[PDB]
Amino acid sequence: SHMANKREPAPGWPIVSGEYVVGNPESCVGVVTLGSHGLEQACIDAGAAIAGPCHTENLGIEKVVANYISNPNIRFMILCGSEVQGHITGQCFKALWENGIGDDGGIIGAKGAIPFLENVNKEAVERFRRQIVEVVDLIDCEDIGKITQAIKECLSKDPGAIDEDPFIIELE
Repeated sequence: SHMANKREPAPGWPIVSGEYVVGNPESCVGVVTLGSHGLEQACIDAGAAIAGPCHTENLGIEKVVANYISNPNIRFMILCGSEVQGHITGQCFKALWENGIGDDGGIIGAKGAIPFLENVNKEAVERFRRQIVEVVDLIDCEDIGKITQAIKECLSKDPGAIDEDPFIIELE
């Protein structure tokens, strides 16, 4: 029963190049599709701000964190698609949000092979953790019908942008 407040993303958003499709930049929902193919367009059509795969539990996670915190409008992350064996990227991303990172850049509680953030610092991680108000765990789910329902549920709960400027973290 509300009109959610909105902010301008960083100029050029998404600034970090990668494998994703861009949607409505004022959408409050981002979607990570892990190891699956073919889910991205449907997520954008459902209303996502951005949707794309995430293969590695280091660089992959950094590019997602960097492109979400440069857009204050994004308040939800949906994790869906097949888990990556060895990388276990979905579990690593959940652990980042739940626990943060160590002094060494290691994701606390992560089960993947190389869960280290070399470029994304403690301040950027804490911005990610207060900007994203909820992580929706649909890990290993490839039902586009369920995933789109999750997207619309988030959109109906839009709490508006975080009241901070875009956060710019430089990657490699």
